[PDB]
Amino acid sequence: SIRLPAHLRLQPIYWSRDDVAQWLKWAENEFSLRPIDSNTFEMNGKDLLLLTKEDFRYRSPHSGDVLYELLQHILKQ
Amino acid sequence: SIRLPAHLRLQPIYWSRDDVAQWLKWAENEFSLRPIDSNTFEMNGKALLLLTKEDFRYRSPHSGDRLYELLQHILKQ
Amino acid sequence: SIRLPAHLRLQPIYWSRDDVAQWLKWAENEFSLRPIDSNTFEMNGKDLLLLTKEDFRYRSPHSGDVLYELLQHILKQ
Amino acid sequence: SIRLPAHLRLQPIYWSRDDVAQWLKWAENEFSLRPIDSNTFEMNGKALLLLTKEDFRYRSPHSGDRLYELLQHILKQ
Amino acid sequence: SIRLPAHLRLQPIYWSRDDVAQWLKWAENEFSLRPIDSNTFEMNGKDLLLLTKEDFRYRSPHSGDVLYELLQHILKQ
Amino acid sequence: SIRLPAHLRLQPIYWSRDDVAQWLKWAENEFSLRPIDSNTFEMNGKALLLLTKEDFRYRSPHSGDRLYELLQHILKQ
Repeated sequence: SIRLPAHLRLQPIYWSRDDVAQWLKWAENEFSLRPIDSNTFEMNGKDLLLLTKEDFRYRSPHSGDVLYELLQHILKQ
Repeated sequence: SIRLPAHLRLQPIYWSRDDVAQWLKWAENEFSLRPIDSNTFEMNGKALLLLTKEDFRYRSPHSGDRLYELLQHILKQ
Repeated sequence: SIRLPAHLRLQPIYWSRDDVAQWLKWAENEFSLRPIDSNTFEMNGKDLLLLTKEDFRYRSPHSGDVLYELLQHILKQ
Repeated sequence: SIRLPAHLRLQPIYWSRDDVAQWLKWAENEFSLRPIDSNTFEMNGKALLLLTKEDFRYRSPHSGDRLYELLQHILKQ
Repeated sequence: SIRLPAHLRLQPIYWSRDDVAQWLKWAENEFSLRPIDSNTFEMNGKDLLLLTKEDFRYRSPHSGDVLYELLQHILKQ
Repeated sequence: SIRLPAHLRLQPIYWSRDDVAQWLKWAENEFSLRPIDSNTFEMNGKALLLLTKEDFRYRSPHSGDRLYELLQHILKQ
């Protein structure tokens, strides 16, 4: 399963700068990722959807790709 | 007849970050893979399932493919 | 029919690197395949069993799938 | 009712690599298929019998499927 | 109880380096042992039959004795 | 006779690696044995039955002898 927090139930396109932060915070706990500096993902959803797997790795060499695939799944659903 | 260590013999989604690491050390010896940083995949099982062959290979150029393949086997079994 | 050479007469899980290489050279003769470079399967039976048909084709675009089907056949035995 | 050239009437298991290419040529003519390169089936009959429909289809997208069933007919016969 | 692959059912004394490598894989599987590295036993049956339980212990701290007791039963049987 | 957990109702020869581990815990509660590290017996029942009193004692100087005797009794039941 996946189960996303209440607030993030909406399509990624409408996510606010803060939503994206809650999504990172959530993701960290859910998949037991190493904490990343949220100061690296300052942006809403629209632009986030414009990042390549490579941009994610840049902002987080440890969980970047997991975060990318995660996002890809949330959409594909 | 590929058999996982008994303590890991359950769906990867229930695997903890510790199980993943142990999954790794075991795979190295079980399949004679070029050594890798015991903690190269700091994440739990659910996250592991999100990665792609490409993702595995980036984290481990020499053993990533095989690792991906073992996980795919474990699941498709 | 298809009977393996004497010392390969046991589960591929027990096959060593030298056994795999021996398996290829025997396959070539038994099935009249074009020589395969014994530098493409630098692995043992357990590793051998994680490879997909596509992975076999990757090593050998011409005989790859034959070998893969040979393995499944021997496996079903 | 069809009937193979006298030279190929023995069971596929006993077909040489040369017999396999000859079989493709016979089939290409007898069934009006598009050209079939011998270098697509460099193997003897033992190997041929291991190939699945997809495998034929992979070697010949246009004629693969039909080559497969033609082989099947010879076998059941 | 203890059923060896037909191929390794000859007198241990006759086992080759490869036979021993095979026996180690069979044993790990048959007895749910932790992975055993074959480089710790780069020898044939003639040398294997000379080692003491303490030598197995050394070459393999976690399953050396099981392998020793196993070898004994194979001889007595 | 005694109160063996459900999973250990069968003959030790059929015990799985997990059964062994559970057996050790059961034994330590029943005979107030000093907590032993499961990492000491990574093997299944068939392997357990191949161990001698010295082998048991080797893995557990403190409770080895008692575990061996206890198994002989369960075995004799």
